[PDB]
Amino acid sequence: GDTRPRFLWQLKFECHFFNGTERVRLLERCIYNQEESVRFDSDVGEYRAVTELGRPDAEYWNSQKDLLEQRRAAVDTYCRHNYGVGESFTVQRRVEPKVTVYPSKTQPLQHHNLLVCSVSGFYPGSIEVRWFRNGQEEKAGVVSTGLIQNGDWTFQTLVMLETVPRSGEVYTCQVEHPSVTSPLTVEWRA
Amino acid sequence: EHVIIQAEFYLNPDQSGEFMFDFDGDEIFHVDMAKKETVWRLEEFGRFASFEAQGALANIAVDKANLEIMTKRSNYTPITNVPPEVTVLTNSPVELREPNVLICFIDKFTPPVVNVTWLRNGKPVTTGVSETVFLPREDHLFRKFHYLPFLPSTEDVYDCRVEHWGLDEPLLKHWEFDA
Amino acid sequence: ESQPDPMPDDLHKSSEFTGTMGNMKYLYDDHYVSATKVKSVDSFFKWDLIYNISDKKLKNYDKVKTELLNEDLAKKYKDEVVDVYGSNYYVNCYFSGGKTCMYGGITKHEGNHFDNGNLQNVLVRVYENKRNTISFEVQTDKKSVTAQELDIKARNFLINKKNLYEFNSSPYETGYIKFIENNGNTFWYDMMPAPGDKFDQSKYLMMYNDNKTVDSKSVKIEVHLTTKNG
Amino acid sequence: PEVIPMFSALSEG
Repeated sequence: GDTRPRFLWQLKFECHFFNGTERVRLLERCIYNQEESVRFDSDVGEYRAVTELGRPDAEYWNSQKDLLEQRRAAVDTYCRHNYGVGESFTVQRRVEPKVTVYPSKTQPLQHHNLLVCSVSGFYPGSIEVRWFRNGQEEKAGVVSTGLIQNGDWTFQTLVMLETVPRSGEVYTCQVEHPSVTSPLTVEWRA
Repeated sequence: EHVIIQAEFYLNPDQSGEFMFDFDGDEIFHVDMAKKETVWRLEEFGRFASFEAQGALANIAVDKANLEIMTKRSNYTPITNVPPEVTVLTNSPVELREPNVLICFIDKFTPPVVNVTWLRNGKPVTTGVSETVFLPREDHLFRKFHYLPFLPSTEDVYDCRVEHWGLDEPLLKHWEFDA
Repeated sequence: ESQPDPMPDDLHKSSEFTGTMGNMKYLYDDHYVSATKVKSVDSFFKWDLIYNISDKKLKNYDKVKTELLNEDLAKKYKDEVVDVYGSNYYVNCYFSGGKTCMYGGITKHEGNHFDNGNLQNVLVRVYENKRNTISFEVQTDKKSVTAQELDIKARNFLINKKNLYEFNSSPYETGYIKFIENNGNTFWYDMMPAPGDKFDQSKYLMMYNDNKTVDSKSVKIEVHLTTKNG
Repeated sequence: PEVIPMFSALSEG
């Protein structure tokens, strides 16, 4: 059988953007197997070994002026440049979420009613889902499955609300997302 | 509030090489090292931008040379296998006979090599299935997505069968219309 | 079944290419890698094999990487004693003494030669606007030779005697080289560069990927060219 | 518009 040892090498250039392109930070990092050995942080200005394994590299790369100069300018020529190029289909990409409300198939404790607010197919991942009972927000009894990234530029999430239904009550699920100018609401008529 | 990552890797002895760009966790594109071309995650991206694939091929050759140097420098310290967390979900609330897609999420694992198979009623399914390349993680492990478009029914049950050197036995995540 | 012959719309037009035809000419004008009885010493990606072959001519390389269509193909020749012949490129040649790249061009060496340096002749008939204009033969020291080797030799000849390719443009609008095997099977290669203002040597040569081989004693070659007007 | 990559730094042999 195939039992040979594996040896992995990863190289990552991370461009972190704050307030659009106002504040930009480049983090270049080398990782041997699962160990990051050396990195170039634009905030530091030079390579720094992360573990003894990376020491020879930080030393050798820092002695190369053309390399260091290129690395120091990448925040502009690399990061800001690629941000400008992809902004229209990434930062500005927007897909409205599909929202539906129905009681959970679970319903553990009897005289109750676990409600489920399903929000799916949206982008970006930033979103706010709230539950309301007669216009007033529900603080307790709210449970979420968390934000799920589908890997296809779409997200989904389930937010439950344990209730003690009273004929005539209106439980509203409110969703605020960059795709809509006004919040989306779906009501459950108890 | 936004992170763009250019992630690359070379794995010996498999000779696996990968070059991709990531936007807030979602793949923008990767380069097909064999056909030597850019593969946009979503078709329309390619109409808004371009990437010279050959640049990924130049980098990959440097990444391999460095892997060799580092392999020797660590005294041939091999990687520790970390088995994947596997989850199966649909990309939207399932409704009978309502077109949906099964998602097999393979996460937190390394090295980046896995064998994934879909099973419908204990039988391998090939039709319509697709998959992503290996995606990066802050902890330097990897993520991966495998998809299977399907038509829900109480008669069909599915299993995402995952193999990895970190798993002593193949892992099968079952799925069925829970009602 | 064999590959369907091309229709005018299926062929590249030199008139639609605005780059330097000299970059296509370069790949075939007395240009080629040739080695006899060697075994691969490395591999970059699982579908390619690396050999230690030196540039006897101008000493521009001592390492040659050849990419194949798939892994099985590379697994097949990995530990074989083989002969190599093909057109190499340097622009965008990458892999970890100079280096050079190519595709296919591999053939088992064991009993694939003719005793006493005997070369096999192969017929090539050239057609210009559907009419046979000139006929000749190319030679090879292999019984089972790659189509790439024969092709290269055909175009080398045509460049010198018909100016198949010149620095900027060619006298011909379209062109394809067709191979007819003694079993009826045929296949062809477009001889002109893709439309545009830049020629990608690497992408063009990738067609020799399949490492297609034919029997030199019975295969026939036809080069079909057309002038823009006639 | 073209996405531009950062080029790999080679370790000292």
